[PDB]
Amino acid sequence: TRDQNGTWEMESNENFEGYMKALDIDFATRKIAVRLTQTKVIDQDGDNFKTKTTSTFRNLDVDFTVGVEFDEYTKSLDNRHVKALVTWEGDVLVCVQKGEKENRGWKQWIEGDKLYLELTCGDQVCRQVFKKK
Amino acid sequence: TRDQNGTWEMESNENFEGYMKALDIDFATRKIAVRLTQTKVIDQDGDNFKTKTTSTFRNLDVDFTVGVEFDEYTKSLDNRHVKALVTWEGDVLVCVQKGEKENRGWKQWIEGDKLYLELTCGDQVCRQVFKKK
Repeated sequence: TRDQNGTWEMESNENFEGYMKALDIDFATRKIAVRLTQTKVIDQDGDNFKTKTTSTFRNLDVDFTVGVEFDEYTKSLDNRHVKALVTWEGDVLVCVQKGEKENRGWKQWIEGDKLYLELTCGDQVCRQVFKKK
Repeated sequence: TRDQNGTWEMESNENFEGYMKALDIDFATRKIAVRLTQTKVIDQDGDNFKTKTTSTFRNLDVDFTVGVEFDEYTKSLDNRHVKALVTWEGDVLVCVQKGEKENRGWKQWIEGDKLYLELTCGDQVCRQVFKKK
């Protein structure tokens, strides 16, 4: 069939490394791209094609119980070991990540239809906002 | 509310760069990570949390008509200009990407519930397989 319409989820990707190297893509980018999975959306009308591609990586799950300190290896970021403790301050979920970095942690809370997450390390604050789907 | 259950899609991410730099994450990784959007799935039962996070990047759309040569800037890969021509060979969609690289192109076809995509550059072949969702 010539009908390639649909939403297509990558199951297999062989020698993406060699292909990217042949295209002179830098080592650091190749290290990251080989870990990604793609979803390809094809909208086809006769010989007219529109394709949309998204690349995704799944991070390690983070599971915890409030009030119970746990070991965290921060593989999605700097790959360090921290001892994390999550507590409630009112309706704000507060985490302290004890380790090499000073003032490392995060705070997470709900307002309206949105989730707020503030990440801290040293004097740096990152603010993320998520909408409920 | 302390109930943070749900699927949460990132709408905003401020100073992720400064945070990552504070964590000593390498330049090349930071260049990539600032472009990503996250989906956070929270499964919460009392003070028991399970969180799953996925990071995604959306690539540029690729639109074309079979038989009509078009200009392609390969932003998702090596950022080169090629003149791409897609033709049918039977039910196989064949693209030649004319430019600096020799033997650059791809072939795409359906078999059963799967889409096959073979990418070539020089002597390198990458084979991807997708399942229909």
